[PDB]
Amino acid sequence: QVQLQESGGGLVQPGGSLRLSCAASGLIISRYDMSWYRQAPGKERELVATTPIPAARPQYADSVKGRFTISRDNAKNTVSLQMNSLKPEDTAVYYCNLGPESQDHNYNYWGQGTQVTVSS
Amino acid sequence: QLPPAYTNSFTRGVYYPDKVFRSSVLHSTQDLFLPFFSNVTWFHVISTKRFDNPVLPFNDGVYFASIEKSNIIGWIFGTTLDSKTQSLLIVNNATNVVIKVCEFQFCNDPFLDHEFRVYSSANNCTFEYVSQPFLFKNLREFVFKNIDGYFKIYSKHTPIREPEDLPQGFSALEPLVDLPIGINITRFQTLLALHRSYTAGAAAYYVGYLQPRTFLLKYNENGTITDAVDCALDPLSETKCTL
Amino acid sequence: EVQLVESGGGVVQPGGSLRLSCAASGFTFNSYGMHWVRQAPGKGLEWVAFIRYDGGNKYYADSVKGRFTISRDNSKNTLYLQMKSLRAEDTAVYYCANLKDSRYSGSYYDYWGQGTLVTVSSASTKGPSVFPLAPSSGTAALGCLVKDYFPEPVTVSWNSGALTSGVHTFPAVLQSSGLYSLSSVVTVPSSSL
Amino acid sequence: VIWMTQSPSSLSASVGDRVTITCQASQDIRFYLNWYQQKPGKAPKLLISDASNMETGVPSRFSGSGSGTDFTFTISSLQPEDIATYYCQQYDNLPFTFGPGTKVDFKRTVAAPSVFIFPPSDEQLKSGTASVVCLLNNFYPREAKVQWKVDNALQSGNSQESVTEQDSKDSTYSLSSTLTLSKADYEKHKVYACEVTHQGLSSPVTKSFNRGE
Ligand SMILES: *[C@@H]1O[C@H](CO)[C@@H](O)[C@H](O)[C@H]1NC(C)=O
Ligand SMILES: *[C@@H]1O[C@H](CO)[C@@H](O)[C@H](O)[C@H]1NC(C)=O
Ligand SMILES: *[C@@H]1O[C@H](CO)[C@@H](O)[C@H](O)[C@H]1NC(C)=O
Ligand SMILES: *[C@@H]1O[C@H](CO)[C@@H](O)[C@H](O)[C@H]1NC(C)=O
Ligand SMILES: *[C@@H]1O[C@H](CO)[C@@H](O)[C@H](O)[C@H]1NC(C)=O
Repeated sequence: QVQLQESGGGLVQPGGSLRLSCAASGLIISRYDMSWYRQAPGKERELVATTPIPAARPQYADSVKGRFTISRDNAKNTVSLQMNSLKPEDTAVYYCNLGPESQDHNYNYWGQGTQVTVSS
Repeated sequence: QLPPAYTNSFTRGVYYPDKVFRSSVLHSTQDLFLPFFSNVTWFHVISTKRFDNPVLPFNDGVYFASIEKSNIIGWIFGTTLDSKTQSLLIVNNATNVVIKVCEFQFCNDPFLDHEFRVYSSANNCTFEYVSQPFLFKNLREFVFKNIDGYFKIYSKHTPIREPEDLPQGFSALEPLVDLPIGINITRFQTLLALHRSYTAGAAAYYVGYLQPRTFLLKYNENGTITDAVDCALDPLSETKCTL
Repeated sequence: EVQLVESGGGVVQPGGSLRLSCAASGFTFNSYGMHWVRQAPGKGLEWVAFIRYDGGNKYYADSVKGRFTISRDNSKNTLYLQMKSLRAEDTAVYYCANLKDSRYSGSYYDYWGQGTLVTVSSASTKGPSVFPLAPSSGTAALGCLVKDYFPEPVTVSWNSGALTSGVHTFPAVLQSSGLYSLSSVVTVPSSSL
Repeated sequence: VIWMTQSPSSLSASVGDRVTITCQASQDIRFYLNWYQQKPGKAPKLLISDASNMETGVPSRFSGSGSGTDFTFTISSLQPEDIATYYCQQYDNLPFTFGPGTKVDFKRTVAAPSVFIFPPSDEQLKSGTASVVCLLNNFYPREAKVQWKVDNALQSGNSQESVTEQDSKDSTYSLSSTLTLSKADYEKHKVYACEVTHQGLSSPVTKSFNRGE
């Protein structure tokens, strides 16, 4: 009965600041390595961010360095992403689920998602 | 030295092996586990000085349990417990925890003040971590592992009629910390805080050792382990494991 | 307190097999690794075999490799040594050891057993035979001799045991025939006669 | 495999003298060394661990140092209860290895042996065998030499020697030499010489035996 709901997104000017929140039901975040994913028109899917178990650091992607921050609130089962300035070519839909090392062969689940767009 | 005492382990010591999500499946895993219905040692602190803090082997992993009424119990891990090698110190201060990896020179009786009377010198410090404290009567259980250059801690805390034997029930230990240290560990010791006289207390703990074994674990729809069976325990469980 | 007791010593013909048992009391036996140590009569110390806390990995020396076996029965706190294809060079005294090590078995304390004697020979038990020596009359010269007896101990008695003087007992030495031989003190305080 | 060497093999010291022993390894073992002590008829006892760390109850006079290949063991003042054999053990790599050993004694001035010779008895001759015996009583120094001469001839393989331990009251030894002869070849030669050589005598002493006598 896992269910993931993402909130926070819409139309913004270039170089804004957004906070995306993830609400998880039926899942305990303290036990898994969570991540943030992105997919763009014709771009298939590519990883964006990862948040490992404590006593380890976040691992971003090469082309996204120094533009996003991640948080993990274990008490209320929340994963949040804080948005720094971005180029207008970053408009896409963003997903919230487990990381690549926390998924089996038989895992096909994806929540609704949130749209973010930069108006240029 | 006081004689040792033993108690039945029962169905205790089960932890999450990996970080993968599994729901509504039965999974067979070969890993390091505490065998069911094993005997574990029990340490008292009873008041020509008293030596109630022995140095014990680490082997391939440790299961630690405490049932203290008040907080008397940190830990030291290492090989030589002197300045020739590096050691790991975990101290649970009133507000924060401190985890350090340095070359220490530990005293003969490393006690605490209810503070830095644990070591006389600490040089070549290569790790330092501060975070929230690890915290009626409560039963606190820990599992320590040291594998592939990683120190892994698993913890569980359950509020408690008869305390003579460990309870008969099932609970799974959850991950706490995965420290990226790279030292060798073969010995470990426990730290006790002694209130200054104007000193002992109800400090009792249980130590057990893990062995390579195959287990069958049941996962519920939310990802929680509900039941576990040991394959080599008895012929009856062998039929269940064979399937 | 801590006590280690060994059992199984005795006499074995060449080509035979033997089994030595060791019991531990007073300390947690299932948390440590254990060693077998042997010492030859009138020689140094040697290291035989090592076993871990849960059985499993077992280590043997190069001399006793391929014909010795080590095992532990943790239910009854027992350690075993099985010996096959024995030869005359294995005559020694054996101990069970818990050795202090900062590497491998991280024991902070060391304990040793009592010891058991294993003798490999083809000669049966026999009683001592005595031949005196000519006494010449400090200038007190005399002679006694014990010869041709297998089993290691001996009963010492010179003159009904009234006096403890003349107590220097020469150690027995093994012969090519297969049996032992000794002697006894010659001169005594000449103020008693 | 690792070889272990100790030096010296045998030592003698007086009361109040500093004693030093050395142990050497075939390859580097860092500071993973142990020093033992054993008295006759008893199991060994551990003194120094990790090449520098002593143990609870060990008197302050003992000490140890060294690293790598060379290690050293030291005693400051030699109390009477320090007669034993000391071994050095390595535990860097399985299989483990002990050392040969070093023995320690007490020293005392030179003494003089009282060498006696004894012929076989008639009861020995009644059973078809005989043994001749030479006795060296109460000589301090360990090294002494006894030779059996049959008409000024050198022979070996028929002689056996027995030496006792130190005697507490006087710290002195005793030695017995035995030579076996058959009943057909015991009195055929008159010249049976027992020659004793030691540093306690001005000249070597030879005592002869008379056949039949
Ligand atoms: C799983 O969790 C959900 C919400 O947290 C809960 O409604 C459901 O009953 C749980 N499943 C169980 C307890 O089997
Ligand atoms: C330890 O706890 C005391 C309690 O007041 C606090 O003052 C101190 O700052 C703590 N130690 C550290 C390193 O913060
Ligand atoms: C490590 O220890 C050595 C020896 O004490 C010292 O010389 C060196 O400066 C230390 N390095 C540090 C503290 O970074
Ligand atoms: C730690 O153990 C490994 C395993 O053999 C060994 O290779 C390494 O040398 C040890 N560490 C040190 C500092 O010796
Ligand atoms: C625990 O101790 C009891 C009593 O000594 C013994 O019968 C039992 O076999 C022990 N448990 C194990 C797993 O050996």
